Amino acid sequence: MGDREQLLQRARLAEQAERYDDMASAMKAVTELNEPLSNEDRNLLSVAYKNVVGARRSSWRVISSIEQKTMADGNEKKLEKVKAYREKIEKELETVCNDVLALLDKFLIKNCNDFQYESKVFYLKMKGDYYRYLAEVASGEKKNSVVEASEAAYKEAFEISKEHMQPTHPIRLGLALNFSVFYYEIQNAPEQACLLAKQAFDDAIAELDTLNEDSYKDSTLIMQLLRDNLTLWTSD
Amino acid sequence: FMGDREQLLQRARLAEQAERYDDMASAMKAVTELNEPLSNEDRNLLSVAYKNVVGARRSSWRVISSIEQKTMNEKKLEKVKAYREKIEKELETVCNDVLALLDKFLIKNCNDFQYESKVFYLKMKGDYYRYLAEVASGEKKNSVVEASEAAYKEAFEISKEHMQPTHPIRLGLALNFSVFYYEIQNAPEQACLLAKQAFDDAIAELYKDSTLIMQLLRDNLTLWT
Amino acid sequence: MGDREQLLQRARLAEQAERYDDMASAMKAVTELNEPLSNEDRNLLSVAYKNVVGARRSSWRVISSIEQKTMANEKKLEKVKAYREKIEKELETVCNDVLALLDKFLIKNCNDFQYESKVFYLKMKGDYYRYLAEVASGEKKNSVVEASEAAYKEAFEISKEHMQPTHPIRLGLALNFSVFYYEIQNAPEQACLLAKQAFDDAIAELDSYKDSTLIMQLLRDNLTLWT
Amino acid sequence: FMGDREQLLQRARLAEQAERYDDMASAMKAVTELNEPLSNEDRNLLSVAYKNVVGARRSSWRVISSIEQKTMADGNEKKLEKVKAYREKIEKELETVCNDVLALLDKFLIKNCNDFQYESKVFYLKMKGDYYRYLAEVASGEKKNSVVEASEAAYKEAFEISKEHMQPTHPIRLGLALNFSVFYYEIQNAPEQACLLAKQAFDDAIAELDTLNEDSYKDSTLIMQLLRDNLTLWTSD
Amino acid sequence: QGSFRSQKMSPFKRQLSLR
Amino acid sequence: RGSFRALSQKMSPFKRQLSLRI
Repeated sequence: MGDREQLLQRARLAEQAERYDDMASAMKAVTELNEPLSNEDRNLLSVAYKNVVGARRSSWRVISSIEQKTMADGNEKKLEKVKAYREKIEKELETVCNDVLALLDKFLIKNCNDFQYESKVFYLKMKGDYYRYLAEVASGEKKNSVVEASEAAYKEAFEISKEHMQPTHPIRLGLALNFSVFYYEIQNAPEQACLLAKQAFDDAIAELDTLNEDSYKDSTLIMQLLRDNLTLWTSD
Repeated sequence: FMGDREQLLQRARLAEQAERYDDMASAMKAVTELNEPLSNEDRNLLSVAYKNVVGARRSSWRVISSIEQKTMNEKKLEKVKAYREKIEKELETVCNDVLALLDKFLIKNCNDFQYESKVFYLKMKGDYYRYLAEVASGEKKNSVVEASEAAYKEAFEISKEHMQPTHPIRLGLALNFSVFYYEIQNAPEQACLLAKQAFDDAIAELYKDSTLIMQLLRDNLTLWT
Repeated sequence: MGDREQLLQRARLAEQAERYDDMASAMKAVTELNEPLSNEDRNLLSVAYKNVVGARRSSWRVISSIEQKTMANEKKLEKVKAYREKIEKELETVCNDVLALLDKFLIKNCNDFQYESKVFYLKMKGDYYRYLAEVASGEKKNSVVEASEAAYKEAFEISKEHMQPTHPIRLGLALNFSVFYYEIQNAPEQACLLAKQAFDDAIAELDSYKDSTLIMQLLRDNLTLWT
Repeated sequence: FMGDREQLLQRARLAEQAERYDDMASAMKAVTELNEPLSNEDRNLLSVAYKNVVGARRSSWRVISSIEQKTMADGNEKKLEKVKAYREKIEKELETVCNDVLALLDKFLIKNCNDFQYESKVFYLKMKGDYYRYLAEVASGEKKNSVVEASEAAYKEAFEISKEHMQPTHPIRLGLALNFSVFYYEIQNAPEQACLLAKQAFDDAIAELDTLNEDSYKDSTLIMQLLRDNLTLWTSD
Repeated sequence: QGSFRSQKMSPFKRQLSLR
Repeated sequence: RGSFRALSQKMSPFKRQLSLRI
């Protein structure tokens, strides 16, 4: 019927067709109607941009790896062409990230009240994520800026999640995971990263026995990822 | 390596490695439009790029058209239909770009002695008309079905004259030509007889890249019976 | 130099060489970078596509004119028709490329305060739907006619709220919009009333002079011609 | 019923009216490859089509080459690379147009002339001189010397046949003397040879001009005025 | 430049739309 | 190996394609 439901139908059709730029364009339009998102709406927004930015991040890593190998060989003429393509992909990646960040700051985080803890944590975790993707491709003072913005967002998300969410909550577990990944991959702080991931895993597993079947599947999937990272990270 | 050709070729190889097939295809389109022959490597770049671009639209089109089959809200159905047609229009533009390339440059510039190029490009023409036929209706459908079969038919005649039955290009053409009969023409017997003769003629003459295609012929035939 | 600078440099060279298909292809690629066009870049994109579509428009008029007088050999007429269709499909591809650019990037990325860009791009959208309407027939014609008029109508409303009647873009829009009514809609009274009101609104408020007066003279020539 | 050859001629005449000269040239190329001779009208359609196609490339090449020279003098190395790439793109199109025409001349048009087909022969040998001359305009060094020698040899044979078998007023003979003198002046930088040829052709024609009818006179004098203008420009410059 | 070089009534055609 | 990253896109690579692959 209505216009918002029309945009949401577009977003789920696009998801089913694996047309994530269409999906992200639709969820962006939903957000800019300045009405809050339900739990399912937030997930459609997250799935859409995760896929759009993830395609760009994958492409960027491949071409940047080719760029480093071209520079080592000193093929200056080929390096200039690889660099131009890497920068093309990079600008797409940064625009996707800034689109998301604008939605979070102008709408989603902005319109949360202080008692919508799940919304706040969800949006602040996502702000941490998209600043972290910006950090992955930045260097120098540009990198330090988005790194500080990522950590600040993650930190506030985690304090709210600790104070208002059970250790088993998938969103709080997903935030601990991504925050520990931030420390390990972005900050090169393995001890901080392991300390965080291990605290999150131990806090969740003690209360896991109290979940219904469906809630247990969600939490354990994320806890297994925490456990895998901890094993990989301590082995170096 | 500063000219347009090497610039574009380098862009398409990078786009390949990055799985950015729209970039890849746009680069290969530009290469083709320089009006110079494609080597076998260049020809494979052009084919890989467009196969992937069209394959994403085809796969999206099947999903939505199937959701459109579930039709029991007028306003909800119309938006599914409108989305399916949006994808359809993307797919048509891709196919028509390919076919324009084949007709304006690739098939045209083939010399009489480049039978491999001719068979490969005419097969490609049958394929992309076949992709148009998968979504076309009415009189438009009849026109692209006829164009597909005529391209396939010509490539097959050249390949029957100048390639061994074991040649992968000719086996790949027989396979796709038989898919055209089965899927587009609803002609299962005619499809099975063509797949059968091709596998038969090849197994008579039995570089193991030919065996992989022969297995696909046999798979299709086992399925189609 | 990145892709953007390579493409922009190619299109300026193509312009100087009068190779407008190269020019358009480069400007299309620039637009697809999903970054705003400056005023110079906007004019490059417009010049390129105006020239490309204009060659097809001019060729189409010639062959259609031959097709008209051809009614007089069924086989000779058939080849004339097929050639005009060939040209027609080239023209439609060019118009649809432009329209896709305007809808996917140029109009979309306009910020609410960039009224100049908005008017210019929606006017452009009205223009290329009007070029499709020049050759379309039947139901397809109805669709592009209404799409043309809706684009023009929106650009004119924004131009009325945010531009002086002496602004060249607003006057250029009024001129093309009046041509839409006269040539596409066969509505000369509505066409003359629009051209007349815009010349009048401008002359009521008349270096910048030479720019607006040039277009006002075109409004008056059409009105002199249409009445 | 309209046969296949006439359908190609119809395509090229429609392409001409629509100013779609790539389409025209493609149709005339196909007519030639039927391996049947071209009439007077057919030759003119062939010549008009390729003159416009190669002429568009030549004009673009001169503009971008001039921008390339200016970019190089300013030492803007990064811009010069981009200009050079475009000039070379246009150059290759130009050369392919020229090579296509020359292939048609060598494989079909000149090859199938009999020895008494003097007008056909002169027309085709002149056009081979013209298209080798266009290749010479964009070449340097040994590559240039090769096409320059091919151009001169083609023009020379054309002119010997024209002198032996065509009246000095004949527009094809006049057109050949004109383009041959332009070859000497712009390609060989031989002003004196150029003026000698152009002036001999003008004088030989003007003495017999009074014997033409009104149509034939207009065709000849148009070309004779061009000889005259070049003679003036060349003697002054 | 110096070599041998009716629809050239084109420059007299009046365009209705913006140039 | 590692941030939070599955639909019936799991049952995709099982699909049967009738035509030629590359």
